[PDB]
Amino acid sequence: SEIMKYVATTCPYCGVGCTLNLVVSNGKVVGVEPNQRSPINEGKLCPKGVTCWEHIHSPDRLTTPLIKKDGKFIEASWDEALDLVAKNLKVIYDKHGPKGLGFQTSCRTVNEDCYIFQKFARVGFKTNNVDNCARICHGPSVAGLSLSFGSGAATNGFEDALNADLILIWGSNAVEAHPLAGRRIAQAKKKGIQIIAVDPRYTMTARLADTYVRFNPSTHIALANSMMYWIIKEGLEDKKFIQDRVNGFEDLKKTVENYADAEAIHGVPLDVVKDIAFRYAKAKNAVIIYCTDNVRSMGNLALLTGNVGREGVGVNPLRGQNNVQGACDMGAYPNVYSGYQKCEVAENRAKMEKAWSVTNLPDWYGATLTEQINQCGDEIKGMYILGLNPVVTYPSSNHVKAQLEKLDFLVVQDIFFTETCQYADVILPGACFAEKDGTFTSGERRINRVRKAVNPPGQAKEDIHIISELAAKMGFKGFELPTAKDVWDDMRAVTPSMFGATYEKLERPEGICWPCPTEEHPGTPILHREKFATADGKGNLFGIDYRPP
Amino acid sequence: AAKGDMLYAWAKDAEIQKKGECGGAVTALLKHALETKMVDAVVAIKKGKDLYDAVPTVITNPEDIIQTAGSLHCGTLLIPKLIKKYLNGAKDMKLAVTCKGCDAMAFYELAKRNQINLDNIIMIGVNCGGSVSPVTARKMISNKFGVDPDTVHKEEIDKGQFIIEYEGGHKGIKIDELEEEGYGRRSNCRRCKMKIPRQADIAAGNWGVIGDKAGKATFLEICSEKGANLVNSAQSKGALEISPADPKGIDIRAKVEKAMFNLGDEWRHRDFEGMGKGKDRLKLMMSESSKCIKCYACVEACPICYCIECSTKKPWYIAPGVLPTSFMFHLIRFAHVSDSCINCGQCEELCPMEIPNALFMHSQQVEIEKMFGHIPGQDMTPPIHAFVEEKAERARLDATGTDSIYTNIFT
Amino acid sequence: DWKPQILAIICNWCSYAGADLAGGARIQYPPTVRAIRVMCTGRVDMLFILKAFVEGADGVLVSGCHFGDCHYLEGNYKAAKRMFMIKNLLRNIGLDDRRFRMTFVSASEGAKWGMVMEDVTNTIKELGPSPIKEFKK
Ligand SMILES: Cc1cc2nc3c(=O)[nH]c(=O)nc-3n(C[C@H](O)[C@H](O)[C@H](O)COP(=O)(O)OP(=O)(O)OC[C@H]3O[C@@H](n4cnc5c(N)ncnc54)[C@H](O)[C@@H]3O)c2cc1C
Ligand code: SF4
Ligand code: SF4
Ligand code: SF4
Ligand code: SF4
Ligand code: SF4
Ligand code: FES
Repeated sequence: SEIMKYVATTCPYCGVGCTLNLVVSNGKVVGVEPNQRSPINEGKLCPKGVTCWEHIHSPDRLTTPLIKKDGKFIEASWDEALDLVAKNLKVIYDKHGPKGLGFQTSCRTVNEDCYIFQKFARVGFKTNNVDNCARICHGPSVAGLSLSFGSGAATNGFEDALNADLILIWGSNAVEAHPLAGRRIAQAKKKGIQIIAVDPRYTMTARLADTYVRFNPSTHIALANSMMYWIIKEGLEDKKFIQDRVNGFEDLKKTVENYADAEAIHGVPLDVVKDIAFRYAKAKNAVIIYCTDNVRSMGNLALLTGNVGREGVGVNPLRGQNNVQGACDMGAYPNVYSGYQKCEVAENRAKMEKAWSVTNLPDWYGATLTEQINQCGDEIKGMYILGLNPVVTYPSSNHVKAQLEKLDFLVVQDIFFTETCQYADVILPGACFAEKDGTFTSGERRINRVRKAVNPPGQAKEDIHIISELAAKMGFKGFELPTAKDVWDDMRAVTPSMFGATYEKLERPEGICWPCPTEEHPGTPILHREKFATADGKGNLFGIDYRPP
Repeated sequence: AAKGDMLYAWAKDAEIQKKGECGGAVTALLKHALETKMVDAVVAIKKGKDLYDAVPTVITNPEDIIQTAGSLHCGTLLIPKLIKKYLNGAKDMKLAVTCKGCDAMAFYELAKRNQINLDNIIMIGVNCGGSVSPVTARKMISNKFGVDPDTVHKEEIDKGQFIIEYEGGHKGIKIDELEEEGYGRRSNCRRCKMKIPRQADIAAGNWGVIGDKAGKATFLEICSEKGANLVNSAQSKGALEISPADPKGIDIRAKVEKAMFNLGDEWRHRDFEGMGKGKDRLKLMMSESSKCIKCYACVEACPICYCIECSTKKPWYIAPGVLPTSFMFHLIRFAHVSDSCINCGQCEELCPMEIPNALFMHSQQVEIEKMFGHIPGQDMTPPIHAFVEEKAERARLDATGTDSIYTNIFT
Repeated sequence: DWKPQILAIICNWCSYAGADLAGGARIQYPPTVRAIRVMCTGRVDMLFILKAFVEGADGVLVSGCHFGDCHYLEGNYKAAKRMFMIKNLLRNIGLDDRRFRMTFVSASEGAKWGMVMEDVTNTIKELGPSPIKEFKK
């Protein structure tokens, strides 16, 4: 057939979204090659990207559906397994309404599968009990940055920090995780850019920094409060910015004026505090790289120094999962439909109803991952898990196992036989990133294409196909979407932003950044261009008091 | 026609001759070899996307080489290591491969180390005056040329300037001016001196073609009997036209080659003294190499690194988990590669941490060369440590005029 | 506070014999060099020398048989070529190449072994502490 064919794809291992070539010989992925054309990484990959191809053709991959029949799983046909799932979901619905079910997907999955998953969870039985890894993962920082600015995403890109004078890494292992985001720090120091690292431990990304600052762990609020106190005290705040685009300054004033001497809390001497504070406030264009109160303090700093809406500046919280941003965008949260359209507002609730040809959408705040797992027997019973391994990921794994065994009809879709699989009643095999054909979304809001290299191992299918077949079994209208392009077009019709991100535009190696409202718009690589995304269009900066644990 | 002839060559097929960068002779020769069954496949470069994307391609259908026609100056890749990894080193199948000077040198390095079969491989070599990274070319065009890069149709380095053809007209800027401003050819391409691959089987270029054929003929130099046979077969079956080259063309070809040698020497100088001398060079090297995150891209991309397991992976040399890795990591590559480095730049350009691997390695290589007199990538000469000789060892000890190896070795 | 750390890698058949003969003849020299004793100097890999220098050897000495007197017919020609190349690498990484030398000591040259010991110690003392130990940090 084919000998050494190159297929361009996105790396599935973190939020940088590096591009790579998979080498496919006789329908087998046999290696990973650089793609020098990519703007994100210029053909450069970390160890994970270099060896992403190893797990694709493992013998352990699930090949056919499995059904727990009075013990060890026996081999089932697709029709059999799907009819079983449809029957059990139907009965649990008809007995316990929409509260009885529970959905959660992984951030490993492509945008089209996250969107169709949340569409399945809402168009059919109307439940907002949909969620994903981002809860239990490191950062609920999206909510905090949303409160500060309006969009919880990173304000600027990665190439953007090359334009600053004062990259300020803060508590980030940006070279251990996101190494090709830390490549920007390496390039910047080669260009001679002031770099200040502030992690509690001397990490390999703190080696690159001109100044390194220890502080006692769990004291970010105290340290940032001190820095803002000195900025206010010597008046290096940005008056036009604060008076024009920011609100809450008096509250910040009261809250911070109690942090003149905080050496007791954080270990940093007042001399070093003044040094970093004045370097940051004096830098004309300074970018913060972060990795709830902790992220709102960063928003406080950026708003206080007027470092937001411009090239070479901003706040860039690093995500960590390959498609966590994409899942949140597609609307795999309890409270947002898609593109962060809140379900609390009847306006877009009715817009969803009209677009999806369904009625009486829930509008109540769903149950997050831990909410579901804790109430996994009390009112929730019946659970579809799209790619999670909760027994290995959640803390108190034994409690997780107890709750899952308290559960009626778990369904698990995975590419491998995990530990959570033993507790499933049905196991639907899935496809990995080399067999899907969707899109990922980087941490810098960039939509990248994933391309099909090989076929799923045996009888395994990809998630859009599985969910469409299940919805056709259960009699649900609106899941007639045979391709990732059709799923994407349905999503685009639904969402106001991302309406310009057609696949003919995503076939560009550059990709598209998420606020792309029209088809001629080139994208929005820098957010909050001259107005924010809150009610008055003005960022709010809050006063946080440090709580000792 | 016989191993040393210098010819003008263009394709009989008008479409092949249009799509060739010059006369289409590389694409006519490759097509002929494929369809007359000298070779079982053809490894060439095609555009996968915009002309800034160069994708290697194994082609077995003779109908697909018209897609390979044209030269991509943003193709900074290296072919021979892909043939060893995913084509079993050409141990069972004949191939015909289009290659630049660095790609010919890499072929010879891997054949020295027994990793490919040059009896099976046919190397059609192209002249190379330099390659540009695709993304750097984009930034060049956006900033210095003041053009939207997606507008460009074709783009080439001709007469030492960067001609781009966009909608509206064409432009040109001296590559030396660009290279001073911080753009241009890759660093190793600036230092390169393998301009006409005379170690390949055929050397094709646009240098020395003068007069009525200045854009519709390829200057061919027949560098081996295998290439002579390929050319004679193509000319007889009528896929290729041959006229003897013009002596004035040969002369100015020699002059341009010599000038490119001098420019390469100048860049070698300014770069190697830019690295420093004494303990300053050790702080440059050590502080740069402290960035390495052990992605091993430099090892996997180097043509000379053919080892099943690198010694950089052995726990008695490098501690497995310590990430701010030792200088031993790069000392083990200086020791193993620097004697034969072909200055391909792959190690430098695939490094996520932007470490000047190629600059360090070539700075060591140039004077290992002027010490032992071994030029990498030219022929089947074994590596310096794979062939030690009694008389030569006596000679270097006597030349030091000393009873040991301590001093009077360098000037 | 500082004592030179010199490491020697001496072959078994001429340099170890020469050092043993010097000891037997009671030739005194300073106690600064510690030896490793491989069979031939052909065994000495480049990575041994580089590993020593990166661990912090202020000096490295490799001692073997005279040319034409290797126990294994030609194993010290290979070592000589390797050490010439090592001298070149250390000069181009900016470390002082006179921290390394290769001496040819026969089995009967105990006096010459003592003189080699003295001269290596003197040269390293002049050179001073190696820079790697502070460049690491
Ligand atoms: C990056 C680059 C720089 C060059 N610089 C010069 C120069 O300064 N002076 C000069 O006289 N000639 C240069 N050449 C060669 C020049 O294009 C030749 O005149 C041309 O190859 C003649 O062949 P043709 O037009 O007859 O056949 P063509 O139809 O052009 O055949 C060209 C062949 O080269 C292959 N190819 C294309 N891009 C690459 C690449 N990046 N790496 C390897 N193979 C590739 C194509 O697949 C095709 O088989 C350069 C070539 C490249 C690729
Ligand atoms: S930096 Fe992240 S996305 Fe890029 S190759 Fe490494 S793990 Fe994959
Ligand atoms: S290294 Fe030399 S031969 Fe290779 S592309 Fe650069 S200039 Fe051409
Ligand atoms: S490519 Fe660069 S980062 Fe990767 S191992 Fe080599 S030197 Fe280190
Ligand atoms: S060390 Fe780097 S420049 Fe030298 S041959 Fe290997 S890849 Fe090419
Ligand atoms: S560095 Fe040395 S051991 Fe490692 S792959 Fe290259 S040649 Fe082999
Ligand atoms: S036996 Fe001593 S050098 Fe070989």
